[PDB]
Amino acid sequence: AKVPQIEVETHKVAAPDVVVPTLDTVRHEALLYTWLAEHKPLVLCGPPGSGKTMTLFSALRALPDMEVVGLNFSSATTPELLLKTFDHYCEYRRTPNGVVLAPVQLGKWLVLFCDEINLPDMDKYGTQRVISFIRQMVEHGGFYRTSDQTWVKLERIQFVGACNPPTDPGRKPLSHRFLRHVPVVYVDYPGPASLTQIYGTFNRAMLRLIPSLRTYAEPLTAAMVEFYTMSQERFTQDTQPHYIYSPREMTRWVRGIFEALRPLETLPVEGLIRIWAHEALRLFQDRLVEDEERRWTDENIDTVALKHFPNIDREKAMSRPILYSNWLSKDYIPVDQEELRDYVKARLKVFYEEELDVPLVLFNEVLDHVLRIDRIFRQPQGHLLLIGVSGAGKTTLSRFVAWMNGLSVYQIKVHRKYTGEDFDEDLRTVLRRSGCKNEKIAFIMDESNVLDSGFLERMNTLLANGEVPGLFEGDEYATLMTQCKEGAQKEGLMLDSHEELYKWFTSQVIRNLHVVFTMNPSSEGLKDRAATSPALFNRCVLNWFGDWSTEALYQVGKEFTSKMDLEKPNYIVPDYMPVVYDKLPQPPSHREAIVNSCVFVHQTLHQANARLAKRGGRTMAITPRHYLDFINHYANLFHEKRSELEEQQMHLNVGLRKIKETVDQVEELRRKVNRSTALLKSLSAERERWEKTSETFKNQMSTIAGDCLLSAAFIAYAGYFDQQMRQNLFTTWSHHLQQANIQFRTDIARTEYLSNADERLRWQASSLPADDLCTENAIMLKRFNRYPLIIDPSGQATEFIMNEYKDRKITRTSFLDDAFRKNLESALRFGNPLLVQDVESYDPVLNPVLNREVRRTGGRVLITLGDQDIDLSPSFVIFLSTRDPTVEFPPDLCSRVTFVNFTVTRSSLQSQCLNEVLKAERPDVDEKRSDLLKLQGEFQLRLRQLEKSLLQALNEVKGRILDDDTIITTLENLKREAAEVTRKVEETDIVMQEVETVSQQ
Amino acid sequence: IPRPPEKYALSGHRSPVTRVIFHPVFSVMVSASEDATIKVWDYETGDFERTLKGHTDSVQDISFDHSGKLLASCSADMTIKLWDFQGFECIRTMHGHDHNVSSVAIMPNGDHIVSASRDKTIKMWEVQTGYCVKTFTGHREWVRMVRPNQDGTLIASCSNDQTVRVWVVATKECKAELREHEHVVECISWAPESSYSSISEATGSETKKSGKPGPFLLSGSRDKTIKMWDVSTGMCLMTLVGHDNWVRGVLFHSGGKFILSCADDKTLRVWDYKNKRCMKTLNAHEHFVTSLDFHKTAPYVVTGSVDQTVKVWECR
Amino acid sequence: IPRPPEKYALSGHRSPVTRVIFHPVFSVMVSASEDATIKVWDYETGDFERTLKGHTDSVQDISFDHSGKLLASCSADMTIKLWDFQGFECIRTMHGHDHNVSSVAIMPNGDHIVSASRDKTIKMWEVQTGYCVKTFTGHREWVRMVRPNQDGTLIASCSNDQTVRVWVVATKECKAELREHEHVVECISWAPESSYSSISEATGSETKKSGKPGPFLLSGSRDKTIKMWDVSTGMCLMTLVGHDNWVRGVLFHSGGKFILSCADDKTLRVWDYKNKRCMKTLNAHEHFVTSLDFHKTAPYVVTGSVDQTVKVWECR
Ligand SMILES: Nc1ncnc2c1ncn2[C@@H]1O[C@H](COP(=O)(O)OP(=O)(O)O)[C@@H](O)[C@H]1O
Ligand SMILES: Nc1ncnc2c1ncn2[C@@H]1O[C@H](COP(=O)(O)OP(=O)(O)O)[C@@H](O)[C@H]1O
Repeated sequence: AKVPQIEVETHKVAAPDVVVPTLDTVRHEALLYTWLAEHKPLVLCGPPGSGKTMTLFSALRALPDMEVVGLNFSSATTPELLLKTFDHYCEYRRTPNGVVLAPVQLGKWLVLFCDEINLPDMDKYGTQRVISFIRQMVEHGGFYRTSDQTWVKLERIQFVGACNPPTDPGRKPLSHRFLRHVPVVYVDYPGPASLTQIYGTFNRAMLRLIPSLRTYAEPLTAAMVEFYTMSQERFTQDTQPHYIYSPREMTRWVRGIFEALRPLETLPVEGLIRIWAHEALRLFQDRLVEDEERRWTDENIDTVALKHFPNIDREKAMSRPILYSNWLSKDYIPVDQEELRDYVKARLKVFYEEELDVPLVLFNEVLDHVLRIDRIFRQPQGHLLLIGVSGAGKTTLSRFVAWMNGLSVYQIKVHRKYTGEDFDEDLRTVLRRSGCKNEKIAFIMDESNVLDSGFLERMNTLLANGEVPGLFEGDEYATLMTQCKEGAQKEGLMLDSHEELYKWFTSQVIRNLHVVFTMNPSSEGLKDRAATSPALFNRCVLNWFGDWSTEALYQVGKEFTSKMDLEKPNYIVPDYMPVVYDKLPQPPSHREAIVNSCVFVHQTLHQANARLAKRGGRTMAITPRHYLDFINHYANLFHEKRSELEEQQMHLNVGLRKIKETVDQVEELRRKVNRSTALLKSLSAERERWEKTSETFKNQMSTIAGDCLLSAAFIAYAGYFDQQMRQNLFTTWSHHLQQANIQFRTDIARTEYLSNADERLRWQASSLPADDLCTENAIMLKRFNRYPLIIDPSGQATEFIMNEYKDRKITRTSFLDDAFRKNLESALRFGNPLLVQDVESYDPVLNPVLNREVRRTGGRVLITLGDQDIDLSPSFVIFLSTRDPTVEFPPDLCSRVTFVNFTVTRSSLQSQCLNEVLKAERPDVDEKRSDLLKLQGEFQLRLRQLEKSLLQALNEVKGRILDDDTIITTLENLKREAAEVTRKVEETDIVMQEVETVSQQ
Repeated sequence: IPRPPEKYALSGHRSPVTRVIFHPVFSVMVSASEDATIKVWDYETGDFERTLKGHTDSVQDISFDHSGKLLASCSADMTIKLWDFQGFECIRTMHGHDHNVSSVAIMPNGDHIVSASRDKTIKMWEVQTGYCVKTFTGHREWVRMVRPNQDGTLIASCSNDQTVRVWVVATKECKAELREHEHVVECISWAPESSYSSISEATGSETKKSGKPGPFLLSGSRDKTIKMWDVSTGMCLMTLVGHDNWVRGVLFHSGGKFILSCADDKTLRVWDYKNKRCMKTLNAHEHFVTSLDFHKTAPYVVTGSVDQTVKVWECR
Repeated sequence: IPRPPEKYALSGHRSPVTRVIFHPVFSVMVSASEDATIKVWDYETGDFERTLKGHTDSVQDISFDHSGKLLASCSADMTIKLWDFQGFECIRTMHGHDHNVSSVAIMPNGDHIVSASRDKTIKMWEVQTGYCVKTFTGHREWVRMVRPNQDGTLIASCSNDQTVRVWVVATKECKAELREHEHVVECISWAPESSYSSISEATGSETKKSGKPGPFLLSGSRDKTIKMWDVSTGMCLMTLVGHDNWVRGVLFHSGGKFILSCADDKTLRVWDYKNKRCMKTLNAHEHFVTSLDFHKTAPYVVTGSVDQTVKVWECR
């Protein structure tokens, strides 16, 4: 009856200050007006997004002497929040014939809008402190201030709360002794017809921009409502806490469609359907966690679009990569995937020179995410919440898009001492930069950068209100007031009053401050984080990055191994191939099988982690940074092994050619001779194996792909596991590679292939146990991309590293030591190795240097530690270590460093026991054992030296045997190696057997 | 006004081109690239003439003096070299900037150089010796470009702080702080005196007591818009929109009738400001267009690019 | 035309230099030698750039493409290596093609390559995959040099059988078998169109119905004679004599007005073929000269030699 069918203006559609008069709205608004005019505190209980806040403001704007103050309740709030709110706005604490509290603005009441009032946690014995405070200051009409223990009576103050049903998880019922003074009104979700009419008016207002889609106003609305209803009856909150779909989603839907239609002049129905589907994907396809729900959403979006528009060109409207951007063009328009990829590649090349010289691969997912984040940064108050595994690129993508949008990215520098006061000062800094001296800011927070719940509540109020009350107190208030006055004069606004300048500052902060919260997808942490801060789930759009899909892993693998010579024309495709990549071509080439096996290995790590978790102890999380390290190791190892084999073959071939020339010489002299024939026979004794090696060169080159793959996978992934799990992982990888007919030289130990005996001698002499696991761990310490972390119960690896880098003046330092910074700085400016212990108390200032956040300055790489920026020396290497095998590290450090586990093996323990018992029981035999082992190592070193020097000299000579030096060198070399073989064979026959027999008992 | 038929496509650089300029007298054109090579071509015949090595890292900007005998270049190695163009030799080198120098220009008086760098300051050097004499400070971020006015009594510098500051050379005082762009300002350019009166006609700006309309200035940014400011009043006379990407270079037509500009949209755009008559578009390069220049007398235009190819267009 | 004073004599190779070529666009001089390394030089300032040691045995011939982004090299290791000049690394190493591969070439289409070896055949490979599809046979002995025509429809091969064959790429037939040299033919070269008309009055060749003078070819041999051949007719147009030893390389000046030759006589000779006016001879090297090249635009020539020194000369 009293619900006019108003027609909204073609602009300001779905604006914050507009509502289509419906039956429920006019009834509830009248009831709220009745209760508020009586100054009776009240409460609105309904599901989030029902329309409680808008109805309250509609009722309030009718009252002209009634001004509202917002308040957001978390689950960690105390009456101190209300006390600060009253101190900030109700300055008058006057006490004429009794203490009374009143606002400055005389003749005006005050409504303290407390939202989510039932979140505040109830302590033991079931009591809510702020609820009890409200019951006291309502029923008794006042409170007791703690300053003087005097009764303060409220004047021109009233309370309205907004809450949710008790059955809603995270919610707790209020006490009946409190519900007496506050009437409750239940606001439900607008019904199907109600939504149809409410948003139908919005759609008809919006489509008036294009006077050719007017006839499409009534179908479009219905379609949206249809789809919306499905999302309510399919993605319930019973599955994950963030699956709440409210009319707010339909509001931001209409707003997005309208904004995508504002600058554009003419557009067919196909474009409208495409924009509608893109918006529905940006509102219903992002918060989803798993791919099944995503496929369901895509199927039903296309289905409802086809149902509500029977005469449509499906392909033109519904293409698969539904992308939109305002980078390629000046107007928000669709963009093809390939042009966007090329453009973002070029822009990222520029970005590298700007910041973060760390390279990035651009696969399909990256493009989608950067488009979403750009959308959110373009909004006035755009708060984003990225949930994905650490290292997936959330922070770097956010910084990239923020740089694209001109935002000055500002992140807090969390440390061990970091406390509430430090974070308050950081908030003061960012707010002072944003409000006064206006400049856009991409304030990036991480789920680990929050230490105290005070940080969470401060971020909650900053996000929701747009301004934290009481942060600038005393002198800070006056200084901010002065700065805001200067900024207003610069902008042109003439403001003098305190509240006018404060409101201007709050508006500026809302407009020019975007918060990006990056969090890890931890189960049962989503609900807890929602309870402790509802703003993240109300005032922040949620983007579920998740973990890189097999498709994404395949793309990055191919992109980085686009330089490797993986082509094998004779690669026989097996009868059965284990398909891991969803879109793997069924007749794949060699490269498309190598990358498939790479993604299979990365998927194998997840199964191994699950198996360890089910029966065993702690498991370290697998991140995309591990895959990046695996691919970098694979590429580097391929280049190194290929170069070594090619150089070896070159030297062998040139030496054999010189030997053939020598044969020509001796034969043409025979057709001074005895020495020639003697050297011919002695050299042919080696020529036989030289020809064997030259023949097998092709075989070795054939199997260089699988071997490098297995070695890289071992030295990049199985750095944390024990011997049994390492062997099982390697066996599974080998079985899969054999299934894919990938060539790899079997019967060759990984430790021998990765490391030659030359450096193994130095390691063993450098106090390293002579066993497989310790050799592999040393290999991992040698070839590393992210700086290592040593997890050793015993301290052996510590002195191993100390001796290995002793020649470089390696310095010993610990996190706990106060001079840790200075020493660190010294290393950063001097390029001397640094070993850091006590990693449990990790200092996050190391986060940039671990990620190599260097900046090229025309030849000098520059790194920022904390807030001070220092040049970096290329000789700088840093190591991390601890003595606690069972200890938990902060999540931010989990993906930033390689892990090497120095466990003990049954074989190593047996060897140590045997060596000690032979040292004690039979000291003479132990002395023999030690002197023969060292002597054998010296013989092997000499064997490698003389053998290599022979080839080097043979290559160097460009003449013939007539040279006087060559003959004497070759004769002395052959004599020396024969004599060395004599000692080797005799010591391995007559003295090693006796030692073994003695040790056998 | 240049038209779609390019006259020559000169390609020799192994790295993206950054700046291209015309020698004020001789019929010779110069292009600086990111391979530290100042390659010198001939635009009349489309022929390579001779390269100029000497810098260690990418050259960001180059400029000639009033007589053209000297060529000052600034590189990413924090070095500003000076070149005896008659002899093709580096007669002097200047250091002092904390990070890379991304701009350079010679005073029209011919007795000083100005440079802008990522160290958030602008330095001024003397030609006779090479010693820094003045240091303009006040920018809060990377300063991208500095370009003095015609008589040399003022300079203008744009920076990543999304502001354009007009400085007084005589006393280092910040005469104006024009800040209305929504992104990083990439390029600026002064208004030649011949266009002064025409400016007053296009924007309707009113004249002051002295009769001088007040020096005008252009600012291109990554906000895809080209704003035009009046220095004497510090207000945005007009804005020009239409680019599909970040504006990289912007300049006035010698006749004071068109505004030429190049952006990363791979297009050279000729815009009209008096009557908004022409909005000509040229698919200049297959990749980003980094800089452009218009010959003062001869009817030619040159544009650099990231595709490592310089192009010469004829004006008809 | 190249004159007495060598501009630079770059000496970095450890083995006799085999072949030297120019990069199509960048100012880069590439050399291949017997030490299984491919060296990169800057012929503008005589500077060293990079050495590529990927090959196993001595490198015989190298070749760029039209765009200068890929470089195909051949060596006595029975492999053909595809070097991505952009990344200076191997993107493909095609195997097979038995025995010492003598020459490799990229056809102007830029998608396929040809290779000639000791195995009495010439194989064509795809750049995309590297799989052998066509394998020309018919030569009775070692095939030394192979170079396609400028449109990619024909190839030419010289061999130690003292016969030079012109093959059609499309259908594998021997279009011509010109067998007239007195000794083994070492080098062959096609003619640019800019000199075809010149050939018309040089040898008195008559035109056919189509009006084209006909495709032309050249062959230098150990017989100290250089033959110029008409592919259309298979006749010996003209023979040029005067070299004191085996001719190793022969090519046309970019102007289509002189013929350049490098031979085992340790001298490079510039002859005139239209009027026989010029017979200039310069003492190129103290030892054998293995290959010669002329820059398409720059007035620079480069000569490789057994003495492991690469000499660059200017043209005036
Ligand atoms: N009848 C309606 N008219 C206009 N907007 C409505 C209507 N019903 C719901 N909405 C929208 O629903 C959302 C409700 O937000 P809000 O009132 O803050 O939520 P809550 O119910 O949690 O307090 C807003 O986006 C609002 O525009
Ligand atoms: N798509 C990617 N391609 C290449 N490197 C990437 C990619 N995503 C992230 N990285 C690397 O990960 C590191 C950045 O991690 P960061 O984004 O801070 O982690 P988080 O995902 O926890 O926010 C850098 O080493 C960066 O190069």
